Amino acid sequence: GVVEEAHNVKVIGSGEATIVLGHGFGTDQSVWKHLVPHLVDDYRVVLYDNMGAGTTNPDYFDFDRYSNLEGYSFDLIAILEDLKIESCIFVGHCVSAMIGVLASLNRPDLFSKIVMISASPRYVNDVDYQGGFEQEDLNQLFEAIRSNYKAWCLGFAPLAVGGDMDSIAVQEFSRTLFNMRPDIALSVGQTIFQSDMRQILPFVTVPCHILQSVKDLAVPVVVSEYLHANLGCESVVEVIPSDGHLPQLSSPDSVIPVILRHIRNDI
Repeated sequence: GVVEEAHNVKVIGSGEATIVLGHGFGTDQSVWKHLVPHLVDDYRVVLYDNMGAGTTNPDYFDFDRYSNLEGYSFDLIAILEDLKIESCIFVGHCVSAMIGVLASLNRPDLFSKIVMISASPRYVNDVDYQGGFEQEDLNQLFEAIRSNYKAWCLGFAPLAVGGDMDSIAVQEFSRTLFNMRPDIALSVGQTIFQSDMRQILPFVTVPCHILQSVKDLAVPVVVSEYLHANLGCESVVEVIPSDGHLPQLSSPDSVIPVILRHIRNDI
C-alpha cells in the first residue's frame, strides 16, 4: 500500500519473532547493512525509512505533522498495523530511539523490547542536565545548514561518523545527508535538536537496552546514565569502546556483537 511504498518498507526473513529497525537523522535503512545479515535466519526483519529521508518523496513531508516527534511515532504504529505485526523487538538509532519510546507510550502492546543506539532525550544543556550542546552551538549549526547545505554536509559528516575522515562510512553518510532536501534537513534538525523527551521517560513500560559509543559527538556518556536512571521500565546500559554516532555502520566489528547480544538476550 501507499504507506509501505512511501516509507520504502522491506520485510525479510522468517518468524512470528519480528525485529523492526528504525534509522536516525541524515541516513536511511542502509545504516543497518552490517546488522541485518545476522538477524535474517532467526527473525522476520522489517526495515523502513523515516519520512523526510532523502530516499523518500519530499511532497509527502508535512511540516506540521513532523513538527514534533509524535508524527514519526504515528508513522511507525501505522507501519506495524499495516503489516499485521502484533509484537516486535524495536531497534532505534538516534531519533528513532525516542520515536520508538513515544510509540510505546501509545501502544506498549506492540513492543516487547526497545534497543536504543546513540539515543538522547535532550541535547541542550541546562544548569542541572548535560546534553552536549549549548543553544548557541545549535544556532550556529542551523545557520550553516541554511547558508550552504553541501558545505555543511561535508563538514558535519566526518564529525558525526568519527574515525578517519576519508572512510567509506564518512563518504556514505555525506551522501545520504546531502540527499535530503535542504529545507527538510533544516526543519528536521531543528525538531530533533530542540526536542525534550525527558519528562515522559518515567511513563515508559517496555524494557529498554541503552547502547552508545564511548565517543559520540551528539551523546555524552552521562546521557546513557540519565536514561537508565529516569526510564520507568527495566533498563540496562552498555557503552561500547567505539567512536561515532552511527557506529553500527562505521565500526561493525566492535559494535554489531554488542547489538546482537542485547537483541538476543532479555534483562
